[PDB]
Amino acid sequence: CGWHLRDTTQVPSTMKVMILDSGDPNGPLSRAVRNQLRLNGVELLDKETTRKDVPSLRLGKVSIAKDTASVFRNGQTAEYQMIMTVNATVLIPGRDIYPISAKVFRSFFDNPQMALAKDNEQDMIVKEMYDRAAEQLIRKLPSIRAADIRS
Amino acid sequence: GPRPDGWCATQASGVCVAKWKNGVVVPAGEVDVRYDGIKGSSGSVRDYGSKEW
Amino acid sequence: ADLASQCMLGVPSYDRPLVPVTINADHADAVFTGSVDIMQGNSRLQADEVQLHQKRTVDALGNVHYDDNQVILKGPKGWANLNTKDTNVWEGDYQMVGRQGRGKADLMKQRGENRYTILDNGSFTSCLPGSDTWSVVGSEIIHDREEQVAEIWNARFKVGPVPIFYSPYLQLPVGDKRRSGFLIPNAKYTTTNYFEFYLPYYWNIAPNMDATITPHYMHRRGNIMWENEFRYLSQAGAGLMELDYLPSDKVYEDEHPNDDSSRRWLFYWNHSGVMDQVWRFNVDYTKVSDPSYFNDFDNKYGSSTDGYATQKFSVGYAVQNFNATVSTKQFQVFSEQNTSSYSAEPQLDVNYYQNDVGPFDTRIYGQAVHFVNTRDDMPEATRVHLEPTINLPLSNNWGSINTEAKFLATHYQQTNLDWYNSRNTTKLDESVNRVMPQFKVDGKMVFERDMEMLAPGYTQTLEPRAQYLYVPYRDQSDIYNYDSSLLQSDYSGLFRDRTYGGLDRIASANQVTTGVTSRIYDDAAVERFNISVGQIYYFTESRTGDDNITWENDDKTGSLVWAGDTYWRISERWGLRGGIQYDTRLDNVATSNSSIEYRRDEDRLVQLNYHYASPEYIQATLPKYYSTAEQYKNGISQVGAVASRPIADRWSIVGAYYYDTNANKQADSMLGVQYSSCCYAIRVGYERKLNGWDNDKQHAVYDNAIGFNIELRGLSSNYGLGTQEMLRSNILPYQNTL
Amino acid sequence: CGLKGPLYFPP
Ligand SMILES: *C[C@@H](COC(=O)CCCCCCCCCCCCCCC)OC(=O)CCCCCCCCCCCCCCC
Ligand SMILES: *C(=O)CCCCCCCCCCCCCCC
Repeated sequence: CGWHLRDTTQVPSTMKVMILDSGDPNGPLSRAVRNQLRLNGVELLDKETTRKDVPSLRLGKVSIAKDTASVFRNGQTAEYQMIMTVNATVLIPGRDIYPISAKVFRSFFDNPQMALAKDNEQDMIVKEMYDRAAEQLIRKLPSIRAADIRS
Repeated sequence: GPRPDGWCATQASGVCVAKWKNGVVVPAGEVDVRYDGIKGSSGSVRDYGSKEW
Repeated sequence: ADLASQCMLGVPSYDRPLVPVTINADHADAVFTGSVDIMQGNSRLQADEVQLHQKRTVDALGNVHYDDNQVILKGPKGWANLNTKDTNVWEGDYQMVGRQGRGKADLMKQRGENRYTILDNGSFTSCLPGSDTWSVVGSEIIHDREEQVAEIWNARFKVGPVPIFYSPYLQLPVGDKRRSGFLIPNAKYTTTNYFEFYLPYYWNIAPNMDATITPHYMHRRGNIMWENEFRYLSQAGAGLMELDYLPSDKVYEDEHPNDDSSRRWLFYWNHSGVMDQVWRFNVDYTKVSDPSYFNDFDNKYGSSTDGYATQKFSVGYAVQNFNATVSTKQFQVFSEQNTSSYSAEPQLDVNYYQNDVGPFDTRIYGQAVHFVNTRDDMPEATRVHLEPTINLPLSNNWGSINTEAKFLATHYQQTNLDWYNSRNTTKLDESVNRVMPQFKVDGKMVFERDMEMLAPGYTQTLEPRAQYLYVPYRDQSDIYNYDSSLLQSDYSGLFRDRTYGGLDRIASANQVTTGVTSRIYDDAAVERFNISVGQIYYFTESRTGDDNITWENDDKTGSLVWAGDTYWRISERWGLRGGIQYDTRLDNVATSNSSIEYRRDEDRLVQLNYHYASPEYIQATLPKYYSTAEQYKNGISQVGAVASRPIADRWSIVGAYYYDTNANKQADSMLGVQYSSCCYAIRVGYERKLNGWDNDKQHAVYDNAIGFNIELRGLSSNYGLGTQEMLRSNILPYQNTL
Repeated sequence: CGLKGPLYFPP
């Protein structure tokens, strides 16, 4: 048992004060990302601040696609494969920009007899995918810190 | 000009297609979504590349 | 050595820098001879006999070679004016600089600011020299570099030496700018609907709107269906409208001869945008003429496949701490069974968040909805919901625990209960009040270890997670189930605080959830591997009052739900995924899936996947008709394979094969080949798919289909092999799972 | 022959 408690925070020490930049600040993804950064302890700053020495996380395009995954014995679709792709870039002030991405997979069984109930279930799936893709973007920050050191 | 610089005056299909520059709104993106086909008993659309300038 | 490089090898390039009359002759109305070179701007004139006239104009005779940053000219006679920036070169040939166009002519003129290329009795082709695959020789051709077109008068399209087409006027989009004209036509033969043909026509109305009219001629029905599309980009967002209209159907008149008219139409409207960062407009509307529209124009055999059309509108207003939305949601069911459905008309959602109320976080959620059924006998009700919340999040470097309290209050007002009550035992109530709190505790930890024994510089984590949820029991048998459905439990779904998606069924919970995740990071802090295993332990039975799910075991308490995940990223090209879901009340595995993929680039990829769904899972969730029909009751168990490989960098073979191991019969099979060249491209496709069930004989029926495309190349900056468009041309489309 | 492409706001 060579294990030990984690001694370093998930967000690197150089990104403990960050600027959240997004074109849809009131949207569902920006709220999910802003919620994750609160948990880790990041002190988010306004875009129009006087600080020019803090990294900025610019949130980009979000795409959700739904397709057929498998079918019954008469050709009717059985389950839908939903995929969400999120793009973002982190602008270290002076050094470079480091693009990151997150991809989330979900499955969804349709039932035409309960059509209103499956729309609320499908709305719940998409809301949870914004939370999964918001976590994957945070986990890609320590790789940006290590890439910055090497370059 | 009411709103500040960079304010996304219009976002379409996940990308911003117009932003305030200085007191005026200027186009800053493009949208390319086309009709895909029938997804069982309904329509659908497909994104053939939408980006921000 | 890809197709972009091969077609650019024969393309001339400009060598001089991009920015005055310097002559250079052996023997200098001054007449020059021997070998000349006239440089004015970026242009150059080469000849062996050039003389001035002055007043400044030049006259070149013999082996004239005009050079520019846009075109190249060759001919035995030349004439130019050094002030008007014009050139007149007689019979010879021209070739574009930096792109692929070329051709011959009899009188080629350069005009104002070197923008026009006026042609008399000339030809235009996009192939490389020495090919002559096709040409568009016409009486007069005009090339302009600004609008990027090639207008041709008295054009005669030719394939080889055969003038297969004639037209008074014609335009070719030599560039990338949008232009209205005919798009790529399709040909298709199917074993069900027979020969078909598409003739798209583009229309460029404005920079922010366009249309496309596509006459689709189906041979079996003996009429043309007009597929219309209108795209727009307004300040409120971007959307499109689709209107397909078939004036008369000869097949439909046989199936339904009593109807006065046999017209078929479909309207689809999709909108999505945000205005001023606050207003959020969304539309997703679908309407059709008859219930058998989606069976006919989908190559479906009989009226057995179920489905519905979604007709939703929404208008919202979002701020950093508040958002309110009004939306109506309606549906149209297309099954042979009961087609009654409910619709929310309208629904109001209100949210309010206020963080930093001390050490707590505050949230409020409200909703007011109205339910109506298509039938006049089913009940209708109005529901009002309030849901205040409070958090207390605590965290440090190695762990975090969050404690949440919530309150749920709902009110119902149900009418039209006379028919339902008169033939059911559990009567519904006019007014229902359902108030019940909720308490949840969540905890996490993270460990680390330096796994230098296996790999140098790697690290591994271990993230145990636990949760406790308590919801009291309120009887909900006197509330009709309007929009509540059972939810699936993947690994991350084990920690969800709801069992049904909706507000009509809220099952009591008294349980503890446990899980663990183990990730492996390499020396660049890049995650490669992660695996998760979880479970739910129920201390008391979860009762929702109704309790009408067909389980297999009479199990109520204990470890009843399990789930897992896997994602190995072996290399930049390889990638493996997994997931399993086990339920003890099903005494079987509910659902499972896997996938392994290699993908060197866009063109080259191999993928193997698997999908499972137990017979008991179909029985528990899907309706009672899915547990007895031979086409539903066996569940899902299929193996898929997708591959792609280009040969000689111009060909591209694509295949797919999905196989249902329960019945030992295939479900889908595809094979596409496209040959991409410098000035044309041909695609051929095949697909065999399930398209219905034969009740009389009790076996499924298939639908073959073979297509044929053709395209012109070199006019635009396109050199793709079409692999990604062939991979998504089957009912089970390719999805990048890397 | 035409060329379908993305939409944009007028300049
Ligand atoms: C420009 C695009 C699509 O254009 C087309 O090819 C579609 C057809 C164009 C003409 C439609 C007919 C309606 C026109 C109304 C006006 C008519 C005026 C008449 C006045 C007298 O090009 C493409 O993308 C497709 C490539 C074209 C392929 C052409 C066939 C190639 C193979 C030919 C082999 C021999 C065929 C012998 C036929 C007789
Ligand atoms: C391209 O989509 C059509 C060319 C320009 C349309 C305006 C003139 C209509 C008649 C054109 C003849 C159709 C043949 C097009 C070239 C194959």
